[PDB]
Amino acid sequence: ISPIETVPVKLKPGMDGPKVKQWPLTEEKIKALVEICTEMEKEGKISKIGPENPYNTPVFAIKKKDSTKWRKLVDFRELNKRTQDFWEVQLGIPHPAGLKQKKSVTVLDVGDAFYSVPLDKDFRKYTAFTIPSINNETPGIRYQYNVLPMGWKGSPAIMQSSMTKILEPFRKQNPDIVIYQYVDDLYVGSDLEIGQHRTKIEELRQHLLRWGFTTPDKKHQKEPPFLWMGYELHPDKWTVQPIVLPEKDSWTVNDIQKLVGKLNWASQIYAGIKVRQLSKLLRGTKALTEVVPLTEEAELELAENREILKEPVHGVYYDPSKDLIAEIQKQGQGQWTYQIYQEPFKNLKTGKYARMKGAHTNDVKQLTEAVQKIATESIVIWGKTPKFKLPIQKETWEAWWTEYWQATWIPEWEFVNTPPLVKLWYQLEKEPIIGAETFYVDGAANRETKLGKAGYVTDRGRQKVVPLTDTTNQKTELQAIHLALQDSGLEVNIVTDSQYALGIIQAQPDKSESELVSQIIEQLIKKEKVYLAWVPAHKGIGGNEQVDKLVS
Amino acid sequence: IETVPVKLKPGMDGPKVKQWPLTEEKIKALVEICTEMEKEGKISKIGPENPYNTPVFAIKKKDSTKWRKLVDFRELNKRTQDFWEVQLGIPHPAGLKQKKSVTVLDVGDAYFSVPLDKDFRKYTAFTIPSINNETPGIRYQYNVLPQGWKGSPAIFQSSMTKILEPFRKQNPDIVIYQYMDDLYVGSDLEIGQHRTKIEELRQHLLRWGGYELHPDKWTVQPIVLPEKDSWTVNDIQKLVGKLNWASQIYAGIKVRQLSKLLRGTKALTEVVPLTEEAELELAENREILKEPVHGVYYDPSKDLIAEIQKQGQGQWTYQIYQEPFKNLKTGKYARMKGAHTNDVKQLTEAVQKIATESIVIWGKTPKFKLPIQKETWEAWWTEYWQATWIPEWEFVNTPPLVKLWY
DNA sequence: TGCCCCCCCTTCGGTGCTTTGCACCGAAGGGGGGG
Ligand SMILES: OC[C@H]1O[C@@](CO)(O[C@H]2O[C@H](CO)[C@@H](O)[C@H](O)[C@H]2O)[C@@H](O)[C@@H]1O
Repeated sequence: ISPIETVPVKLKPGMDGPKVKQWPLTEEKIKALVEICTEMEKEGKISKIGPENPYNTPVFAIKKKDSTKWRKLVDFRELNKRTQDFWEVQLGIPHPAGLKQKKSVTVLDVGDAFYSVPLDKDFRKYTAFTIPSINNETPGIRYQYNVLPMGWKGSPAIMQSSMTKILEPFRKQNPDIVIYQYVDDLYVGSDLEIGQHRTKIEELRQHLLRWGFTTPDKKHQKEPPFLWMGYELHPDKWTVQPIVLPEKDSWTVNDIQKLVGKLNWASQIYAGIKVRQLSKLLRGTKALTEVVPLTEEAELELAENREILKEPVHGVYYDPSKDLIAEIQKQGQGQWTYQIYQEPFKNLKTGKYARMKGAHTNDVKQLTEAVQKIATESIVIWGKTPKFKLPIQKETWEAWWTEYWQATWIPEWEFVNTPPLVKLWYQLEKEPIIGAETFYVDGAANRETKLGKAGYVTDRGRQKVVPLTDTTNQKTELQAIHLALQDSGLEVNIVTDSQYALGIIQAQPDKSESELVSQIIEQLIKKEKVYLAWVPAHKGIGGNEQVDKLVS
Repeated sequence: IETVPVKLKPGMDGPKVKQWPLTEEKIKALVEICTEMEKEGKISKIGPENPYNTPVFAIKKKDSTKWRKLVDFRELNKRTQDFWEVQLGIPHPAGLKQKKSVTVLDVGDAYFSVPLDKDFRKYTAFTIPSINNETPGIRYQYNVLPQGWKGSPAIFQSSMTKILEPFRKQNPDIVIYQYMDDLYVGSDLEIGQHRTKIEELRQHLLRWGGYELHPDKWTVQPIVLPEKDSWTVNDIQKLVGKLNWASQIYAGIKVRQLSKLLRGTKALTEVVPLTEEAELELAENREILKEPVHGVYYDPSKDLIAEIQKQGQGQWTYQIYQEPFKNLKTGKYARMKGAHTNDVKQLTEAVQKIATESIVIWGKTPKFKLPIQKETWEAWWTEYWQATWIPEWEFVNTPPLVKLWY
């Protein structure tokens, strides 16, 4: 137990402590919980209480490991709901690509970090639990915590912030010693030669012990490779601890969920990982035990991933005297993969971006989002933004930010010829086309009936009306544009009265969750020239009036 | 000194907003700034048992290379009790918008000499991040009137008027308006002379304990019709739909004469000759468009709204209103950076200029409707912010159905 | 039969529009990883 001052905590206003009865348990668990708590009582982590304390939270018994030694955990779900909110100070996860090369490295853990931090004295009575007796022979043995319980909502933050306050004197005294503190795990690097470095280490251990934090020897790593945060720290490079993917004859939804999660974890260092086709399997499913047959595309993607994973890979460490460089490749179906490096073929890390934001988008927008994801990740890890290498031409980007009405930007980037390139798949003419037919399109739906029509008239005297079933207003308007593109030549002028349809199409999308919009896109890509114009409806205007006419 | 008792508005809790990532140079500056205010007792280290948080970052103004800490108290200010209800409030003076020049002074540090209600401090918590999450976040809360908090100009009102009094009755026709942590001070003297009344005002405040605007050049952009010798069906269609939109704003705008020249199913490129009755409609509409709209008056009890459109070639149109289509001001902001290659920087600068004009004119900033994706804005805007205040904003995706303002 | 954090992918439900469905966005469901 630390002599650090306790952090005052409160229940939420209006609420009392938990009063949850003890779910009965085996005479065996009963006696192991007796064993566990007599040793905690002699260490002062808990103390006996009686019936005058009215609170309770169930104590259940768990096998600690393969050895069969019993482990006690307390189900503070109910007390957690009644305890005040906290502001968590763990803002993120350190990444080994953010580390600089060091001469001397040490990895230490503190032992029973939680059970070494005292708990606010006035709050302890709410952590009361009861060990029951077989068949109610006795009332049972009640205890309460004097230290941070595992399973209480506030324990991780109070242990973390207590550790920060204890490390702070030592950190200020030695600014040339890097201490990464994650919960009870400490990485300590320096450029002092191992003799002076190990002096400072046991000095640090002694500081911790005066404040009640042991550092057991079995957790004191003195030699590379170091096991840290799921990685392996060698002097020149780093490593993920081995990734084992599920292998199944028959896959459940849950199996697939576990597979995608492993592949996303692997994607931080293994370039080119894809999960679009495997995650498609999760869609529309309705039970975690539902067996899902792999599609053909999913088997191929899994095999592609497995080939990548059998090759060994490593990341390098960060050299602050060189630029950060981020290179992106396009993978298809809205998937992007990236590497971040400082010297060529020496990746600090990798990643993937594959989210579809919006019902309708294009590759240029998604490239801009990938840049934004990488820019944020780079500030988290290295505190700065990388120079970019992108498979898009300057002419392409310039054509995009001059004809798109939203402000958009991407920082310093070099073009790199890495097919497939990102490109605009069509561009609407900014002026009407001489010699091209003019289509006046309209579509209307009856909100109550689900029925509608889409149609057009032209300056060449052509006209057409299609009946539509189970449709909407906005669909008939898209439908009307679909007809005009379908029946027109390579150059066309189209006048619509739907601001909605104009809005989607003028954004030059190249993919959509709408099949109707996807159909319009494939026709736009096949035209030579398209001018698309809006007019207000029901003002008896030009051709728009007669096509509206024709709709009814 | 004894504090002023402060409340949140009924049924509202303190801010609970996550800290966003920060560059190396901004974190270093915040740690330098805050450990020094720790030492001066202006803030105090706290822990996670305080459940409130407000983001913080830093800014370098382009001609002061010191860093300035900026806490984003927008959430806290919205939940804070009105001081106007409690009688403490800063009357906006008209006739600041008519001064030759107006300079902006950052005066937020005057607040650091007044303590804050012991029971309100917990709502002012913020957290400094760390690069690569080497440490957990470091949390502080204020013991004094915080910068950027709307309550600090109000609690400090009594005092600043006493600080300013000799200067203002020794200078009756200067006008001084306090907005948040800023002092907007304008008058008609020559810039060389105007500026040293600034620097004299500077020392007077320093011894008890900026940008250079010109309101007269803030011209309005009215909606304009094109002029040509000849007109196509497409030209007339565009014109008709643009005056039809303008009919929700102005009064007695007609499109029936120009409408029926497009009678029939015509080609877009066919040139339609103007009837003289249609030149009649267009000359008439053209100058209803000329002069401002009758019947539009500012209301102090309702919010200000600002809309912005990217027009291209560095240009940006904007409209400030309170009810839809009743514009108090329409304008056009222009780049001058000389770079010409960064849309996000231009929009961030446009927002600061438009909000500055609203402070000068009406005394408060508008809630902006920004023509940009949320995530593109949040990727970059703090790189270009220079104001000690931050306006409300929201993100819109409205394609141009008209090029109404161009 | 417990806690806290970051990530991705899917699903759901609230909001506002001068809408009647649509697009957006944040929260919560699963998974990965850390302690
Ligand atoms: O950009 C919006 C984004 O910013 C946050 C703070 O991180 O909210 C701020 O901006 C809003 C718009 O003005 C305010 O309403 C809010 O009070 C302010 O904190 C996020 O909450 C929001 O997602």
